[PDB]
Amino acid sequence: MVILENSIQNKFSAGSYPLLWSYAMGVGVELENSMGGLNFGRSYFDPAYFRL
Amino acid sequence: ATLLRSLALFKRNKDKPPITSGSGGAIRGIKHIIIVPIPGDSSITTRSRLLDRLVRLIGNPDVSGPKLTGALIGILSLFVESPGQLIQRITDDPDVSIRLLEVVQSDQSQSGLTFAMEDEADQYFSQSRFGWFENKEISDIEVQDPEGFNMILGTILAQIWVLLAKAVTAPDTAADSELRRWIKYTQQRRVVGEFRLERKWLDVVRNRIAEDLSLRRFMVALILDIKRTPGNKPRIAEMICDIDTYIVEAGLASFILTIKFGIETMYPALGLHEFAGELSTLESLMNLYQQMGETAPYMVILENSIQNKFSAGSYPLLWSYAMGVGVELENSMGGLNFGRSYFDPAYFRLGQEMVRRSAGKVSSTLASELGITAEDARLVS
Amino acid sequence: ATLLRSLALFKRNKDKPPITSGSGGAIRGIKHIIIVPIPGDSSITTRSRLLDRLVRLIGNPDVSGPKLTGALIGILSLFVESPGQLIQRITDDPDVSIRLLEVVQSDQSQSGLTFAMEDEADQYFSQSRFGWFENKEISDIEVQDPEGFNMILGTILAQIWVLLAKAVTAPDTAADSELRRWIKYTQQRRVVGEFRLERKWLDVVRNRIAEDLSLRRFMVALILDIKRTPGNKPRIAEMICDIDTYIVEAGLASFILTIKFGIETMYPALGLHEFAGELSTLESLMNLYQQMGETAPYMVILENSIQNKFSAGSYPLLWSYAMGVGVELENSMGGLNFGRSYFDPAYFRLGQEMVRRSAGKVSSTLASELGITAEDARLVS
RNA sequence: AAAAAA
RNA sequence: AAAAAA
RNA sequence: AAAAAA
RNA sequence: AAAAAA
RNA sequence: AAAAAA
Repeated sequence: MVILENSIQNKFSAGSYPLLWSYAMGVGVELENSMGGLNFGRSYFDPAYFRL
Repeated sequence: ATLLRSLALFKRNKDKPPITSGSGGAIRGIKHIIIVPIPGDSSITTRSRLLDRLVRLIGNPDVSGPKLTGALIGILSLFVESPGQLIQRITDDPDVSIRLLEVVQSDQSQSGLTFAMEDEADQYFSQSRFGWFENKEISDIEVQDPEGFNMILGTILAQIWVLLAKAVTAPDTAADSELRRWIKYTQQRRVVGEFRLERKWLDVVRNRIAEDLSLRRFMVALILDIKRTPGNKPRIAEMICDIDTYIVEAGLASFILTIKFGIETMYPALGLHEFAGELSTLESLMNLYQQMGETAPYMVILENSIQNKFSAGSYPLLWSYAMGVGVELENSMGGLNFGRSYFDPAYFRLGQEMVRRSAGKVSSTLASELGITAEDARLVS
Repeated sequence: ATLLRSLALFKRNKDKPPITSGSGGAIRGIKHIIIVPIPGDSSITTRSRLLDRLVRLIGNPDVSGPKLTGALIGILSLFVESPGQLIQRITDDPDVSIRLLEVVQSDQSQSGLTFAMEDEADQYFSQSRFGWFENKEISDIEVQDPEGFNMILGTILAQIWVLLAKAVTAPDTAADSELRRWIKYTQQRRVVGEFRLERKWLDVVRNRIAEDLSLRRFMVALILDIKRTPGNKPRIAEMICDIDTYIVEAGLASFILTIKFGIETMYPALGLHEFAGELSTLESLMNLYQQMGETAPYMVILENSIQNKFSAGSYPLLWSYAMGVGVELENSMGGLNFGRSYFDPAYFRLGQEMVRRSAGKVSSTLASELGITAEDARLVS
């Protein structure tokens, strides 16, 4: 849906769940040596949750 | 016991919209004609030159009211083949009769377009006050290849459809935000980056969309027609149905938000009796929001009669509570203006403190779902 | 009876840190960009030449503030593969946005490095005032074998991480002490002995680490990331986690020391009522010291807000007592400066005399542990 | 804020 | 209302 | 929009 | 009526 | 009969 640029890849965007996204950003940095290379920088990032 | 069943039926018909049987043609608006220039032929050269003349048509101060309305409807439908059939499909408006004149290119005319009539045409289509693209190295956008037209058309329409998101709610505030969506479509390579219109051009459109109702009815009701297209859409429609997510509930953010933070978080300060009735008001508006159908999220773009019913004044305490919850839980909602005559700040700080007291305080209505022990709940605190 | 239980809960929430629920993006610092040059490629030749240019970059007077900050962060992360992923992992700072530019080697450049841009690069990287290695027979450290780089990198980093131990507490006094740690790593054959930097080079770094906070937050928070590495560390990380023992509680020596000599020695001059409340203040700060977590020993490197709470002014009598005990029991603590406006020398000499009176005076709270007789206690006296 | 710590 | 608190 | 995946 | 949302 | 309600 994001290769095709579908209209409802805005709906799976992390802005509708920005706290639970940041939490799962916080979990996945330690549990992957790969996800350390993931860029995740958005205007809704909420780093308080990320360190929780 | 039988009081509460009588109470529940009493509250749901109070919110229930009156069933619209109809007055049989009794109440009909006086119709004013709106001059909509639609390209005469399918060929790209005509579409391109009409898009060139309509873009600079809008910028000048001289253009009147419905001349600016028809020029906007003239370019909001250039992306389809046969734009004339698109307009008559959409206009269910009582206040507006669209008369739409075909426009063919010409050799002898000063503008280069005639009406299918050479001097009446340039009288329709025609230096600091003229609005144009913000880099003045570009004078004419007339192109020949159709994908060069289809990219220069979406570059214009993605700067007009983003205005509808914040035209009735925050015109003054809006210019900060539609540059973020412009970065979104430039980095997605949806739009061409050098063709950004002036803010002076967009302030003519934005103060037009805010002013008249007949343009907002057209712009909403074609989005609802873009959404219904079954297959993969054409690439302008798949962009207009991308901007619409910024227009869906554009102005119900005292109701969508309250539900998101008041109802859904389920802090223990909903078993207050002070809220026990304003949940039942708010459970009817949730049932009413699909009773209104698919035109429900646009009820404040369209200025519908029952966006007074989703106003926060009918539940002013449970609104203020969900204002108190949502200030801490969003770094975005700190920028939300919420100032009303029914604000009740006593409740707002009761809703602020429920976020702060239950910081590391894993619930009881979701711990049985997982199996959280007292060993595990202390680790979160 | 019920007064003392109310008193114990009153004192522990007075020391208890306020639970940080958060202001939802309300208080955000204005971010200044810091130019961090990170090597473009994994190959040793680039790492070596960038280390060569960043070492002499620091010495010159011309370098500004954050240019010196990014050059230090540029070499404090050269020991990892992919230094770019290390920086973004660590910087949780609100005041600083790290933009980090990759640096690749070149044939045509004057410095020998370009940015992945050949004149902007040497404008970034470029005689008595220049700081360098103290033996001027060495001009260029560029090496090719990677263990010759890994030894010349640890020789530089073991002279920068030792500065953090005594940068905020004793900058003037410090130069006497980091030569002792330099002897420690030279005799352990951790560092290369001939590559000792000037004191003039180190005074640029030490007066930088003392000045800005954003460099001390990076240096602490990567040490806390070095410490978490599960297996055997890389040999620079196992050296950075060797220097950190000199940084753990680097400035809480009015609290760590008081506990060591006041509380732990358990002389009979703790049953004074003059101390009976300042034990209860100090038993909360011991419980608070793991409530702060693993960032507790660095609370005065980081200039945390609650290193005022571990200050000796809240227990000024029991501090002075443990100053009196620790002067005789250490030939090292005679060099400790302890001069404050709350010193109370009456107590200090009461704590000096408890060491002197009970010289050969084996206790009663540890004699029952062993079974010391009056025959045996006279032999110690 | 201050010492010492292979 | 009063002091001291890197 | 971002990572990794015989 | 107000915020944010690849 | 009384208020408030984009």
